Amino acid sequence: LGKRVDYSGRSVITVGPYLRLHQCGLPKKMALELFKPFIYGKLELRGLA
Amino acid sequence: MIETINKLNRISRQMLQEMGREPTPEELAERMLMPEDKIRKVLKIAKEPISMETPIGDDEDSHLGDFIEDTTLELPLDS
Amino acid sequence: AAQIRQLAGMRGLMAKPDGSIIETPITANFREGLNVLQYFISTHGARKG
Amino acid sequence: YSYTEKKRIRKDFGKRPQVLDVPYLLSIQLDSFQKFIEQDPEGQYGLEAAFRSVFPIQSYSGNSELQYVSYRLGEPVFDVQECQIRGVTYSAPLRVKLRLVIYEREAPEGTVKDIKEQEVYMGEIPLMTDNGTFVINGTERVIVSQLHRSPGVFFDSDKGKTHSSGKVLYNARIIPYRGSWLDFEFDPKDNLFVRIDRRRKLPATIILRALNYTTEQILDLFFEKVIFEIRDNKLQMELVPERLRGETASFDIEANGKVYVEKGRRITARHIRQLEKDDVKLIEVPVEYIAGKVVAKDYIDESTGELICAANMELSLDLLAKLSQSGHKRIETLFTNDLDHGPYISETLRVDPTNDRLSALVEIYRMMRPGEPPTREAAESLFENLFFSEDRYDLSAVGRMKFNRSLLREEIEGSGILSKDDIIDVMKKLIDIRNGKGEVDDIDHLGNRRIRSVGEMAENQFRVGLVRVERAVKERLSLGDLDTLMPQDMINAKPISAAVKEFFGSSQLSQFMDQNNPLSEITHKRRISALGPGGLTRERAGFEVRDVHPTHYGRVCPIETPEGPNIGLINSLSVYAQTNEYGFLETPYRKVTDGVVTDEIHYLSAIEEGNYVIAQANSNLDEEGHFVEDLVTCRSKGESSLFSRDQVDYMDVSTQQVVSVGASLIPFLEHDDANRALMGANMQRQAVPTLRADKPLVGTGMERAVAVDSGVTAVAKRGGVVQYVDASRIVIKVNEDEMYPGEAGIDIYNLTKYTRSNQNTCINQMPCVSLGEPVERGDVLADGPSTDLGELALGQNMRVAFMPWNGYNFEDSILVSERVVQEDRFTTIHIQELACVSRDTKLGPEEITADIPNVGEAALSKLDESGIVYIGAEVTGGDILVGKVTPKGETQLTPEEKLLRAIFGEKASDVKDSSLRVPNGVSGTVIDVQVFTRDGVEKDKRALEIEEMQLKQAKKDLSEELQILEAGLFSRIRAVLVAGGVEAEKLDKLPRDRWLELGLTDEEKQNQLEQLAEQYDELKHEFEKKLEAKRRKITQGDDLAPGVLKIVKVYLAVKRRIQPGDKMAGRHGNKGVISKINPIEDMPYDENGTPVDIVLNPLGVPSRMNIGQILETHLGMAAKGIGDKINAMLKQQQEVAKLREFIQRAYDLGADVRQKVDLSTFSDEEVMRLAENLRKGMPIATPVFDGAKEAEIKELLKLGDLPTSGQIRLYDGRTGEQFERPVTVGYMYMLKLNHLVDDKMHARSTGSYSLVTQQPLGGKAQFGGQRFGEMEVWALEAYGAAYTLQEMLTVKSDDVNGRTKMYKNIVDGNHQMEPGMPESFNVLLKEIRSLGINIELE
Repeated sequence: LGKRVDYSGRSVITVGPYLRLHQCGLPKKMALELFKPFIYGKLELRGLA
Repeated sequence: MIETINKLNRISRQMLQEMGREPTPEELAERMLMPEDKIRKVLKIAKEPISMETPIGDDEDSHLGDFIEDTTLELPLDS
Repeated sequence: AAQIRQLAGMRGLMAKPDGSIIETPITANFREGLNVLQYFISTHGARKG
Repeated sequence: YSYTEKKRIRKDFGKRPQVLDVPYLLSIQLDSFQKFIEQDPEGQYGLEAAFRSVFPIQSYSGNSELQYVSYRLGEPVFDVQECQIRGVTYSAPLRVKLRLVIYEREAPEGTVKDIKEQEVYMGEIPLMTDNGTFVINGTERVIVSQLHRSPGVFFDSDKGKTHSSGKVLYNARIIPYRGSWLDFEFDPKDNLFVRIDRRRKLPATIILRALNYTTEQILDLFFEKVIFEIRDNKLQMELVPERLRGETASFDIEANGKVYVEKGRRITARHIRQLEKDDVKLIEVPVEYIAGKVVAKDYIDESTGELICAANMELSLDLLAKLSQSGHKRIETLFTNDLDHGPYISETLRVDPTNDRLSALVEIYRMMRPGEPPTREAAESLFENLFFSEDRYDLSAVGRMKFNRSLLREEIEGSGILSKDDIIDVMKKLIDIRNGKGEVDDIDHLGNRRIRSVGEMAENQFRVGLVRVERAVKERLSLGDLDTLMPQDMINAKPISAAVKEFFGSSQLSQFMDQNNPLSEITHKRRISALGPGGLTRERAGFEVRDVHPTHYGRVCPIETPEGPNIGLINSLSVYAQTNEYGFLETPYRKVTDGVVTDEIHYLSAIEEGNYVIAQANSNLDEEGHFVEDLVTCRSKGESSLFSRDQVDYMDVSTQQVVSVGASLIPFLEHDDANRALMGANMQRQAVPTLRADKPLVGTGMERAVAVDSGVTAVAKRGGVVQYVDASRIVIKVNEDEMYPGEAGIDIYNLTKYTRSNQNTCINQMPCVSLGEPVERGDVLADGPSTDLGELALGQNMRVAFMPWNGYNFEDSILVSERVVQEDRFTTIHIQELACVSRDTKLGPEEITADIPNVGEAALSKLDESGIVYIGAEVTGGDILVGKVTPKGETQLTPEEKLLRAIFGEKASDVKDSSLRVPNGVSGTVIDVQVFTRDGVEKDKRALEIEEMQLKQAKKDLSEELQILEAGLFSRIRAVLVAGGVEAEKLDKLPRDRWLELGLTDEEKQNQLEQLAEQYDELKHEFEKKLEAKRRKITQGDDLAPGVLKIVKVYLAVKRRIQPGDKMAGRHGNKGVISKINPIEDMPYDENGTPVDIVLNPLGVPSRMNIGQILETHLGMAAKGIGDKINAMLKQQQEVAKLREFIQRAYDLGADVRQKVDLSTFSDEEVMRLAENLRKGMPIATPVFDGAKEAEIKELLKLGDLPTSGQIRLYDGRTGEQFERPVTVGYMYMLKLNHLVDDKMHARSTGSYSLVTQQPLGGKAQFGGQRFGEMEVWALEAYGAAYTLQEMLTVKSDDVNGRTKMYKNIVDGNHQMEPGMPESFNVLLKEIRSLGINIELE
């Protein structure tokens, strides 16, 4: 029922006051390691890799 | 090999009582009249493997089994 | 209003561990300072909560 | 006063002068350990208590005897640094000389037949250092003191919810050190069922008939005897005055010839007084009056018959006629009442299962060990070894002291075995506490919770190890062959060392001591937990152990306790409370003699406090000892009320009595809530220092002692003059008054360099004293990792503004400037460990080489031919630190990779890229590369050069130590030579090597010269001995786990800055997360132009009731204004004598300052250094409950050229316009936490799965994502999200053939949901199929 899952990043909460209600912040390192299949697919579909 | 490792444990206890320090494999190998690599080989297979429900953490919320690496690895490379 | 009334004015009532109320409430407030006895009577109900 | 005080004079606001100073802050650890380890043969405590409670032993039928006489703990074979880096338990062999004698068979007492007095090593007990830490397996552990149940009797009262319609149960238990739990639990029918070790209930007469006493004896030994009389066949009663009291008159109670009462009359005190005054000789009673009063005698027929009525027989009219027919006039019946002495033991005797002694004893065997039918001797032996045996029951005159003090006795000395009258005493106290007469204690009282310290629990663990080796030696000794049987091999080292290593490092009491701060170390050593064996658990506890008692005043502090599940189980010790000889907690007090107080120290235990009155130290006190305000509030008998002057006998010694040492560091606790103080002290324990330890501006007065008492700093064992100070060592020259003739007069302090703690942070003993200045005894020489000049430097001090700025400080979050990292103020060294382990599998051992395939040359550019980085290599997150490849087996390749190997020259051989790289995101350098290896294994060039570097270090440092020691010894020799005579040419111009043989005329100075010469000869001997020990220690075979080739350890040291996401908190629990590193052009600023550094949230003040942080902020602004005045008067360099008046004016503003220090008695250079240290703020102390009121803070603001309102009209940085409201701005002295963002940010994307249920793991060191728990599943299903939940439990983590297909679909761009059979639902399916239950799908 309650299971560990991939693509789950443990991180603390900070304040983004310059954003919209549907918008949150994300670290570039955590989005780099977290979105790795999306990064590889977008790099292969664009021809850059 | 159970008999030889029991004799090795008894010789290690005797050298602990005669020295006080931790028993090196060299004195146990020369008292066992065996080569040292066989002594370290039967020392490697020392005891029962740590069961899966030992509290390796600070509380009773996460036991063992949540730390084992996968032998049949499926890396981003391998997938 | 209860937080402001206990901050600026005196504390109303605390919690004894047996379920009763301490017959000697805190006469002083937070800006004046709490005595070592009065901080103990406060931390009784605080640790109970 | 001393010399280290003169730099940064810590001005205090203490309005009451202290009598007793700060005691040793390692009391319950180090004093218990030295009570445990020292040669104390007369006291029978510590190791001697177990050694005299087990030994002497004997064999069967008097054939041999093993005795204990002349134990001696040997020298520790290692020191702290090599056992920290190696992973060996810091211990010494306990070589106890056991003397095994053999009894003579023909002699009645065997004196000497074979004296086997051989020194026998029995276990390796760990050694506690001067810091108070235990280095077990490399990690620096500290075992917390257990708050167990106090041994002896304990009376408990239920809180209801067990039996309805009232009728509360006053149960009582007997607690030994170990063994059985003799309980006395009542019943709704009030039968007082005896329970042993949480088993089923049994009647009380089962245990009372096993002491060979009959039923009439146990009836007479519990109640008074009311002798009824039959005078010439008329019913009378010889009434005692103690029986008829507080009852009703069932009949006309009259005298022998005078009428006194009628039927149904309420017998008040007037009737009792008239009866006791006129006559109580013989009162005639009706026949129905004794019917109800059960007889307590076994009255038989006096001529020849048997027992016509036994004890506890329900008397009737015909039974009374039979007693009048056969018997005597004297009838002893059981006194029946309801509130004075009820017939409860008769109700035990109405339901007894067995009456005989045998059956009775057996009736027990079935309750203890059911199923086995015992014999007589087996049940007797089980009763003896369960209740009255020294091998299974021990109290050692402390549990007996509690047993005598709680049952209204007077003896202090008692044997550990319970007596036959002790059960009678506890049952009489049970009847009295059920009848209302007497007071009952509770669980929350601190006289019922004792301190099981390190020494006592280690004594108990060594005791149960002694029971295990006793069970070994009892079957080893009674099997003959006692000629070749010297007692070394008979005492096996496996169970004793296994017990003392299972307790040290694996028990619930032993844990990782956070060595980030000295405050954390001294609050983890003074930490009173209640976990482990004997104590409670975090899940099986109630509100009684967590909510504090009025007896916790000064002994157990209510603040320092974690905010997790066990919020009250892990308590802590205060500063002045030490341990007792018994083990209870005592608070020191000053004695008051009818309103006249003195300055002596009187410790008071928790039980003896319950009948006294306790006055607090916050009352008004004059200079000779009186009460000023004529009416003070005091504590009495566990409550609080108003008291007079002459009624008080005890006075508290200081204002910081009730708080921990982690809580006494919290300033303005009188203006602080208890809600935020507990977690604020918890995260002050979790606080982590910086690169440069800045001076703590706002203090408490405890800062001058916590560094000296922690042990991590350079402590002054002998005081003198500074001779030479290096960055890694300090050499102080000891003066003549503290000089010993058996020493060299030089105390070199080998300062510990950058070693690893237990929380992945740095420990660096930075030298803080200057060259050429006197340092007296007990002062500081080198500040530790989080100290500064002997004062606790927990964090840094900077400008904090309690104002909102663009919503960044939204819900108590931190908004920092650029200068916290531009000036490197909040940057932090973090030393981790990464042991690249080369284990030996079947397919070849793991070599450590440099040629690694599938990697570039730039990644191997910072490596040698061995693959290890050079010292000082600035590695980045993702690079390889040690090239440790493994020889892999020939795994069967896919045909596409086989075609790829056939086309190109890519030939991947048995070498496999399994080198442990740097974790991503962790930058930094390397500080040390510890290499260890197995015996018989050759070394490469890197391990050889690291061993050569360690040998060069141990050579050069010891050679410089011997050189400066020789210089100090020859300086002492030169001082003796110029004290005796004077020769400016024969002594000084001649070289120092020919100084031992040169001597003057025979005098005591010449004898001291010869003593220093032979001491130098012993120094030359011990230098060679230490060089031989270093040769046999450095390049020795490092004993590691078997099957390992070589273990190399690295230490990454990152300058971890205050990144956005770091945890940073002040001193009042105002925690927060770094929202954004704001540029200093956007930060607000005052009219002087100083840009603020921290923008704090003022919204968290009225809800969390922490107004003391505002008082701290105003006092910090006043101290910083004084510091800017000092810096303005210092940079001009106008004069010095105006500063000696200005800082003296700044040191006296309160009603009565605790220290009346004057700057007129100081020198020019000392005042100049004091002002130079006062440039970086002003050190100002404030007590936790004797702190400064806002009037003195307003005077401090007036003296520092600041407004009286405290809030300064501020200017904005973003818009430049000044606000309509003045902004409270000042100094908070906030600290860097251990929950940094590089220890908190942790993600996971398809790496290192499990094998059991095919699950992703957890933890950052294990590289596993956060648990998507069941509450998140219910919330995601409450949204109605089906496709996300079908990914989050089936195709992202569960299905191994599903997540690979999902990865291949996302890589090729097809984001289509492809579900399938989950690979952990079939785990449950095969689990319940193997369980024996058929299940399948449709």
